[PDB]
Amino acid sequence: MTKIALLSDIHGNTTALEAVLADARQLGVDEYWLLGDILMPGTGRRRILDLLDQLPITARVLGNWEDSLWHGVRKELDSTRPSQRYLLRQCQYVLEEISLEEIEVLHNQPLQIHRQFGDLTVGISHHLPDKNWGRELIHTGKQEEFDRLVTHPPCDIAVYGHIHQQLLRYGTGGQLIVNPGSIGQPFFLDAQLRKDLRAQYMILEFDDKGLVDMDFRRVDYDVAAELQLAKDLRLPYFEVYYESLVNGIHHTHHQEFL
Amino acid sequence: MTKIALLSDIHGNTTALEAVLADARQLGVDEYWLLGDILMPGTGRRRILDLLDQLPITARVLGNWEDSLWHGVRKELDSTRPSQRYLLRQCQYVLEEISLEEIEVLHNQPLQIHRQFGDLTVGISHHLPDKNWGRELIHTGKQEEFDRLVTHPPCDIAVYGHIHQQLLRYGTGGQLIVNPGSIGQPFFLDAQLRKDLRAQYMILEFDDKGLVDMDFRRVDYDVAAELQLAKDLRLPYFEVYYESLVNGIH
Ligand SMILES: [Fe+3]
Ligand SMILES: [Fe+3]
Ligand SMILES: [Mn+2]
Ligand SMILES: [Mn+2]
Repeated sequence: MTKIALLSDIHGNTTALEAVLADARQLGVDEYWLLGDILMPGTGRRRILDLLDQLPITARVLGNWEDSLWHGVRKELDSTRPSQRYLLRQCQYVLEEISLEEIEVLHNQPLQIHRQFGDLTVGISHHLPDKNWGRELIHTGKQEEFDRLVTHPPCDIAVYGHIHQQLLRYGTGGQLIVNPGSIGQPFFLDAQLRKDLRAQYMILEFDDKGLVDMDFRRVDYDVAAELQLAKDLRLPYFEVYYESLVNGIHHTHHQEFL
Repeated sequence: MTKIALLSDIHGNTTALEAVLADARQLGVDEYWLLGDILMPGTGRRRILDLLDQLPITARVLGNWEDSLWHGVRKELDSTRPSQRYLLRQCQYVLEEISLEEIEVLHNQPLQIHRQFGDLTVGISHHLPDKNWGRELIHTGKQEEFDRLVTHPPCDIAVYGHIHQQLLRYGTGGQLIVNPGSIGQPFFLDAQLRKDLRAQYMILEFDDKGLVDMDFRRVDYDVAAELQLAKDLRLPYFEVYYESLVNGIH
């Protein structure tokens, strides 16, 4: 069998990623799939690329924040929107440690990929197969949008990230649709669930008979340490970051994730 | 931390249920939640009840197949309707081992209950809070209907069974909605997923911080042995049971 960790929406959250990788290592994970949104608005730059480099990452797709980073260091962002001025500052922060060539590598990733496990075809994308941004696939998204994940082209299981919520539901034709949630910026609309902001990821396990396990995991990490790191590093918008990690609130005029 | 196994839609599948329970034991499960649809149209009768009796069952709700059994043994079914003829024959098979008193106990179970883990409230029902049958919460179900699980009364996480598919989705207000799928009659609309008819169930784990794990599991079981059991015990509609366990068509 093959045990796969889905890593999504790290968003530069160094301590959360380190904790998730420690959890996956102890589970004997065989490979990693990277669903995108790797850097920003969190602390990690070189550290995150270094940590990912040590992994057997066998599948990687492009997140909207990779496009944002690329346009951001090319000064191609719309200055008139408050969220884009926030983003510009996060891009400058990243550029301090990450080279333009490395950002080119981040940008040059496919939107959608496919992998085969026996009888099963798995589709993989950050959001929609042809569109890594937007609100189409949120918790209340239209069924016809979900169906885009698993038809034209077809697959039996689709995995996506982007919305920062864990998920297991279906295409109209019964195809599985799963989401690991977010390692670094987990999102909850429910106030009681929002009290627990541990990292989200998931494990897929395939064997000779098919998909044997879908484990939606939560991983504790030292939030105090991540926040102290953000101070020490002069991370822009410390209070926005604090809010995201401690109270789980995100903002249209800051992150504008969706 | 507390580790809870959710058991649903056993539908008399003795061998599947034994394999799931062995899996849960090996995982060190602390308690079991039983979501209903215990007997029929599978092999198991006394053995299923004995298996369940050994379990620390901390939550239990009424499935529609419990009502169907109760109605069946009350001589209310009309065999001129094919679905009722089928059901009546399954009830006859159950009655060979299971007493009316035991059926009473199966039938006397609440439709919806709630359980508390620190800050989190969990709602539990077979299908809808006040309706354990129907198609409201199928995979393409209306959001309005899903929201019924987590509002009036409220909960933060709702668990249900009945549709025989594993699920993790949300109420409009972000409340979790989960489904372990079916132990004895796993259901797939997708023809490729249907090539794997291992038992379905799930584990929830709660700790001091909240909900730490939702593990949607598949458990291998000896289908041949279950079908051989069906032959030896003279189970009605063998060909229908065969198709359900081998090909997954209903
Ligand atoms: Fe993201
Ligand atoms: Fe059922
Ligand atoms: Mn995204
Ligand atoms: Mn049912």
